[PDB]
Amino acid sequence: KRERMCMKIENDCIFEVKLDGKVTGYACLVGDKVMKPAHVKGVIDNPDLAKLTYKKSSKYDLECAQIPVHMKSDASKYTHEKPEGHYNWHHGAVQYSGGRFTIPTGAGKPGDSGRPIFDNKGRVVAIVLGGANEGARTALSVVTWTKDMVTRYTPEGTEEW
Amino acid sequence: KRERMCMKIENDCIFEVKLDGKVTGYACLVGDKVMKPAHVKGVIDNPDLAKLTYKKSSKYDLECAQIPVHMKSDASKYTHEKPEGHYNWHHGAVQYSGGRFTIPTGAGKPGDSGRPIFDNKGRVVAIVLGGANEGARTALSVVTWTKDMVTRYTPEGTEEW
Repeated sequence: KRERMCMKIENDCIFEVKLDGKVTGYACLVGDKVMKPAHVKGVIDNPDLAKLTYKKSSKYDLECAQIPVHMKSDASKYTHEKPEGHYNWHHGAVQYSGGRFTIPTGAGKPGDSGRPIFDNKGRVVAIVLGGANEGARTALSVVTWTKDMVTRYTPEGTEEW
Repeated sequence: KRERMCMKIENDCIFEVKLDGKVTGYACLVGDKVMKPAHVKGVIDNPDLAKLTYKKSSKYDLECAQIPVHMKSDASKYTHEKPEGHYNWHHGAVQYSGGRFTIPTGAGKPGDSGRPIFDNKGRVVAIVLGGANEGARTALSVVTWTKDMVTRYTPEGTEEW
């Protein structure tokens, strides 16, 4: 269940985007709210949440919604405490050292931005914004908080997916 | 399996300095930057790395340069930790106690400065600059940091190699 339980719990959470022959936006409902990278535009699949308005922050490019109760149980427990250990996601494990993320080059691809990541215990940690082809291990660009204050952590030269 | 994995670790990291029949300075890819003993003249072996400009220090006699965006795949973890024990270097183990890097007599020679002294666990600790023999032992002179504020230590009679 190191990743099978992850596959089961990630189901029904990530919502796809299909507007004109392209699938880019991946939105995850977590902590009574939801977010998506606003620098890339997407369309909400289900009409129930689509008609509801969303927040828009220019310098954080994330949205928000007031999700009702009939899908209230479609989120994680969102802990906030980060040792230096493997975390794993949909494509390969996660390497965390020196307060930073690194995934070897070619494991992912542009357009995969929006996939949330979460620990071995099943607790959500961050959502990837993009990365740049650095050597043999592409860095990441995610959001991390200490009980509050979501922050952007983008190394030098990162390129958005 | 005591030092071979380390020997693999610092492969492709140390560069060369040689202009006409002399090989002294050894640049180490530590902390997303390069440096070499300022007490000797340093000509960069790889033309790619020599395009950037470097900084100069008076007593710390070390340089710096923001690394390009495709050589972080060969970076150590360089975590600050100073216990007493054996850490090993390019030629044999190293004995450290009482804030003094010390080597058995005879294990040094001129033109070997710039060797990254690294811990037994695989993290680089410091860079070799110079030293001299004192009785049955030879002292060293390196740069260490307590998570910040790199410092310097120098015994009397020291000779830079």
